[PDB]
Amino acid sequence: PSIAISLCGGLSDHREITKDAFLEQAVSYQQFADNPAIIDDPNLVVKVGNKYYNWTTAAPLLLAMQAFQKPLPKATVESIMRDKMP
Amino acid sequence: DLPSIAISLCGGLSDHREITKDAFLEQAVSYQQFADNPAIIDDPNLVVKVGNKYYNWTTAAPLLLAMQAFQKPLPKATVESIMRDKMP
Ligand SMILES: [Cl-]
Ligand SMILES: [Cl-]
Ligand SMILES: [Cl-]
Ligand SMILES: [Cl-]
Ligand SMILES: [Cl-]
Ligand SMILES: [Cl-]
Ligand SMILES: [Cl-]
Ligand SMILES: [Cl-]
Ligand SMILES: [Cl-]
Ligand SMILES: [Cl-]
Ligand SMILES: [Cl-]
Ligand SMILES: [Zn+2]
Ligand SMILES: [Zn+2]
Ligand SMILES: [Zn+2]
Ligand SMILES: [Zn+2]
Ligand SMILES: [Zn+2]
Ligand SMILES: [Zn+2]
Ligand SMILES: [Zn+2]
Ligand SMILES: [Zn+2]
Repeated sequence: PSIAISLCGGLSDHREITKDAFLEQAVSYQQFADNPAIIDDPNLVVKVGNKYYNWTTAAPLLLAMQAFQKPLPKATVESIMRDKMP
Repeated sequence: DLPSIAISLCGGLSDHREITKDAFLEQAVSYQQFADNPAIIDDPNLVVKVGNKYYNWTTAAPLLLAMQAFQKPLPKATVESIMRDKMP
């Protein structure tokens, strides 16, 4: 899946993330390299495919894809979102 | 192109013990183990191997995000600074 990060926010207010708002505050590589603490920003949104996650939800999804070269099961993702999404 | 990642619950980084190949692999986390317990990511004993080096989760997290989101690892000088801030 395509993956990107942005500081648009809106997840904790359960706001729908629009492509336009996401892109207006997308984080570039150099920007993240200059300030890696961005990973802890409350407004950080992670785009994974068509969905938008907070970092706490995206982290296991992402860790699994790189460590095992395949996504987690569908039932696992549902459980992570249930546990971790705002 | 991206470096390989493995995870283990061998621990030892925060006591500054040397991470041995045997200790890492004997307690390596498998796909089904992580799929059954994704909270392992918060386990205090989690060690993340990135290429040749061993990190705790707090250090590995930005490395992992940069690789996935930008499809390239962070610069080496950046990783060194993350280590100073986040390694135990
Ligand atoms: Cl912000
Ligand atoms: Cl379903
Ligand atoms: Cl279902
Ligand atoms: Cl979870
Ligand atoms: Cl949980
Ligand atoms: Cl240990
Ligand atoms: Cl534990
Ligand atoms: Cl445990
Ligand atoms: Cl443990
Ligand atoms: Cl120390
Ligand atoms: Cl210490
Ligand atoms: Zn902020
Ligand atoms: Zn389902
Ligand atoms: Zn959980
Ligand atoms: Zn100890
Ligand atoms: Zn444990
Ligand atoms: Zn250096
Ligand atoms: Zn820092
Ligand atoms: Zn220490």
